[PDB]
Amino acid sequence: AAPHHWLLDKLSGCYAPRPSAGPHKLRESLPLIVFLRNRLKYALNGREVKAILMQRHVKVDGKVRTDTTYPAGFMDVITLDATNENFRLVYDVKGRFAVHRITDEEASYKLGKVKKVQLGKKGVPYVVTHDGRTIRYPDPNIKVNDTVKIDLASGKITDFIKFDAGKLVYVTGGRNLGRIGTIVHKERHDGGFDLVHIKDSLDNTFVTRLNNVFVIGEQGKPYISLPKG
Amino acid sequence: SQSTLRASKKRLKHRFWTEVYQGAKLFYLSGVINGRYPDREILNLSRFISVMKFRPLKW
Amino acid sequence: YSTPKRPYESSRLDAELKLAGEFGLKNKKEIYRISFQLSKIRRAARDLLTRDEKDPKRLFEGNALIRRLVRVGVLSEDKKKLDYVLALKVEDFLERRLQTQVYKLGLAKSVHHARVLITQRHIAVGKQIVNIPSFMVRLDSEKHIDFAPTSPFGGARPGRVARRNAARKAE
Amino acid sequence: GKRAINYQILKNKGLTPKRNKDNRNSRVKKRKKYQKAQKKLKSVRAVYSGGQSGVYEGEKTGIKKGLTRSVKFK
Amino acid sequence: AVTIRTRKVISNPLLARKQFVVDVLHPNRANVSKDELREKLAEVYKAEKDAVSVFGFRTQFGGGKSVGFGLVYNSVAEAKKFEPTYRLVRYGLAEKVEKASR
Amino acid sequence: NPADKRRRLAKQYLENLKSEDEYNNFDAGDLDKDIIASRLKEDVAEQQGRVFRYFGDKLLISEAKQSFTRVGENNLTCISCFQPVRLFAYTVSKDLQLTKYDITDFSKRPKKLKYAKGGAKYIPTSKHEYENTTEGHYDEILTVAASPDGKYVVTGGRDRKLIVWSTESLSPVKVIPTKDRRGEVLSLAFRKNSDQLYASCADFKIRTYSINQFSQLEILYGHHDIVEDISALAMERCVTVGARDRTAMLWKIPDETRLTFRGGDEPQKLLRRWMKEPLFFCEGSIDVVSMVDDFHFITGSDNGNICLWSLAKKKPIFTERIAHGILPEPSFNDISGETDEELRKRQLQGKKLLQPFWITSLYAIPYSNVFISGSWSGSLKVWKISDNLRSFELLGELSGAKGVVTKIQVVESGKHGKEKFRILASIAKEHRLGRWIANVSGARNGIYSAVIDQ
RNA sequence: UUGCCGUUGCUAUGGC
RNA sequence: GGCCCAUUCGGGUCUUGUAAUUGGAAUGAGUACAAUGUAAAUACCUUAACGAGGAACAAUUGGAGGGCAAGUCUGGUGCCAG
Repeated sequence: AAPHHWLLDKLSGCYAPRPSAGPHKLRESLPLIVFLRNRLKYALNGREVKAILMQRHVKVDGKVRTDTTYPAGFMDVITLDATNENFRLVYDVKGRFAVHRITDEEASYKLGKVKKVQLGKKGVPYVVTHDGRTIRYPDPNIKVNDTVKIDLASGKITDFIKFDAGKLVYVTGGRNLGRIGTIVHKERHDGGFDLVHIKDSLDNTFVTRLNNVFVIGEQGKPYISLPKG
Repeated sequence: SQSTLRASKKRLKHRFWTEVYQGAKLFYLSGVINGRYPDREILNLSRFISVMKFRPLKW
Repeated sequence: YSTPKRPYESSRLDAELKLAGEFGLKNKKEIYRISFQLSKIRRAARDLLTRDEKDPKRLFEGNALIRRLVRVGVLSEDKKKLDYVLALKVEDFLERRLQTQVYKLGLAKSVHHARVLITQRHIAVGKQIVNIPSFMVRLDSEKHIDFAPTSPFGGARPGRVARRNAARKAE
Repeated sequence: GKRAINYQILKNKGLTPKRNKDNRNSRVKKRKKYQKAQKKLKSVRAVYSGGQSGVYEGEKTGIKKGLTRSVKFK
Repeated sequence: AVTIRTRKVISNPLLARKQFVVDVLHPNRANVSKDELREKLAEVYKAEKDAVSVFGFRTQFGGGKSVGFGLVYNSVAEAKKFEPTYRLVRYGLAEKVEKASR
Repeated sequence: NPADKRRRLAKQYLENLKSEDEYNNFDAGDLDKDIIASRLKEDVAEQQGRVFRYFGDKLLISEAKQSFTRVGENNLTCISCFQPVRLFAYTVSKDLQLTKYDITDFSKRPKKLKYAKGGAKYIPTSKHEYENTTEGHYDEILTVAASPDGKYVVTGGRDRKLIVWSTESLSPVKVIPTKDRRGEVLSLAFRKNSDQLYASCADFKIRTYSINQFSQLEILYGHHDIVEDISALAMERCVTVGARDRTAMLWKIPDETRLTFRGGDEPQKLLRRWMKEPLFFCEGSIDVVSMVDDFHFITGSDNGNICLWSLAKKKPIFTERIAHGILPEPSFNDISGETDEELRKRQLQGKKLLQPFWITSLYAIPYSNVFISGSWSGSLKVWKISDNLRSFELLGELSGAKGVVTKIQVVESGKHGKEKFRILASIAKEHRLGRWIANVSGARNGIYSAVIDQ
């Protein structure tokens, strides 16, 4: 009854935890019970993960948010107070949620793909992201599928990454879900299979969608740290 | 010993089945509680008495 | 298991008489069980012979079959050919059981003394006390069949008959 | 005052023939019909008992000079 | 004489706890004798005898070894907070009965 | 070609199993287990320690100060030593005596301190295998082992007992019998920096104990002849060798599992390998071990082989065929009984009955680059293992030890770059298990100490 | 420097 | 004296029998201390104490053949046949 992304062992139970509503969707997130209890194993059961949630160790996106099924989606920096645990969780190359450990100056921010820019009411420019941070007043040159950098103390955009040909992009969606390498090709079609294409070890080619891909930095310099093997 | 409860249960059922037809009803009553038997057991005992389908004798 | 084709011919009756008497068996079901699975084994090895050399099935399943037959211990280390699996037979299989092996190693005086030692738990291969007589010891567990350390024929405290006789003679 | 039942009403082994202690165990019966069989085998064949035990005392049972117990061909 | 072996000792700061697997060794004894095992565990680790706990005991065939799950706390009060109520009924001090109706 | 088809089909099989280096190469389960690895405790006992003391060619060899302190005990059998983090040593003999030495006076011969001699007084009054709880040895003490902390020495032999003596007084604190009739102990080894003893008993059994709790941990089974030698390091692994089954096993003792390593040298293929252009042959019995580090060990055989084995290869990595020579052939005045030298020479059959010396002692200094081999060739040999860990090589010899070497081990001194060691070797005129040894060529029952430097 | 015994050194060896 | 073959006469073979006495060992079903397990309890696992001579702590089912009475019945060319 589980998805593939959670890295959930089959010998666990019968009812799978539906995440509650929140920032991200159901299909692109993992809740805190499947995060803490059975992935990096700070708990043994739902009772004691509710106990540490009542103790309020979790500090995801700089706020506490004491809830069992809180849908932590892409790169919400899970922060735990004891042993200064800073966790940025991204996608691995085979579809799961690889939770990388980072440090404090990297967990002081996150980034987010812009979805739409609106002239909503009363002359106010407007920007949303995958956690829905409706932050005030970016520059006019925010296209769709660019990348804002959230402040995580206040909410303001601090840095901006422009989407164009020659940018380091992350793909979350479809049969390319979780690949990095961002350059063999660029092809913007007019309604589907439109993208920037991603290399491999032998620099192979790949096809995805615009909304299923979003930028993380430059060719060699992302200010996100990434795990390795 | 619920083990010996089950063992003597089966042995009484088989010895009763050699004296009555093979497939008569042996009923099991538990301990007496407040002067008389448990009313669940007496309820389905009366359920067994209520369907018995008597056959006519000769004398 | 399964019953044989003609189960009551006189050769079969004298066969089962010799087998049960020479190996201390209780009934026909021991012979019939071990012969049923031996029938499966060499009915498979017959097909492995009816296919040809350099067949993948023959190469891999043949050396797999003779190596796990050698490790059960019914086949010696040097005959690593597949026709010896056809030459294999039923008392080669029930010489490997623990009752036969306890008697042959000499912890018992007969196969019946071996059967009652095993069922009275004085015999342990390796770490665990084995207590059923038809156990099919392997070529590595062949040399650790010894008396259990929980038993008076090992080194343990003597049983109830010996200690009650000692107490009554102390009275 | 408890008129307990007894063994013949309890086990109900009504009117059986006299049976065998060796039949009460399936293993001991085949132990003792194999000992009987391999005592009969000494009658039909001549069984190799294990060779010369001590000093060769003699044939201990007789030598027949007329009997030849050998299989002639065709 | 019982014998004790801790293995795979990790620390849980979120639950203020230190947990491990417990190979308990009793040649020619019956089994683990869990209160005596909590005594032996509380003296091989530091004092906290009402904050050390074991729950998952499986003895292998033929006796001798048994694998259990050991978790030891500092601060007996937060051990009472974090442990479940049935294990507190089993070992420590808590006793609240359920209302018997229907 | 059938083996070629087997190799080819196995290669295709493994390729198909793979079917069912990029810039991003991170795996979620591996990094999660590495987070648990960062969370855990006890990076102390379980170091998979490699060879960190590379000093084989460094120290001197040829001018050791060799003192052969002869002692009056028939057939010394074992040697146990001790260093804290004054040093004591222990010897034991076939005359049922344990003897404590001080050894810390490094530039001179060791000093006797205390006897502890069992005898016929300690035979039990029962002949019953579980009331073997006497306080002394009545038969043939074979092995001593000092504690890594030094509270106790623990010894045992053919009287199927483990007597644990205190250090400061040589008194029997506790007796633990091995509870069966053939339970003679043959080798003892503490795991390093601990209180856990691994005894190897001739029931094809390995017993383990905690000495300061007077308890037995685990009995572990699985050799096929008598477990003639044992060896351990700081890890809870152990390495035993049974004699004639020609296999050496190593035991994950908590898991109670093992890795077996058989021998497998054949004079047919070996003489063909020489025939491509010679007195070397097959194997009798693997006899002695010492675990050099937590990935390699070395075995001493019965045909004079010394072999070097890894943790990742069944067959051995390196051999050294003749390690102490071949024995002097029996004389023509002691073979035949004819009159003429021609027939008494014909009764030698040429070279067919020359038998090699068998290595009866082997000691690898733990995690170091150098080990020491000993037999009754009169000369101990010192070998260093090459830094790529796929070979060893004879450095030098220590030729002041006339007799069988029933035990070798070393005693350390000096700091990280300047070091000096005294190699103790128990010397007898008779093998430590049975007699079997003729042509006692100037042997004496002593302690061969050598002081090696630099 | 030892179970005796010999050379001993004023310490090393060799016969049981 | 037992056993085996054979239509017959007979032949072949060999330590074989006996409600004969007797001896100390073994333990398992059962009875049961517990502890473990588990929300709790059952069960599995581990386990001290007792537990065999008709070891009566009393397994069956089916087959082949006799032999006996101051006995009974039938036939008929005594004493027989059935």
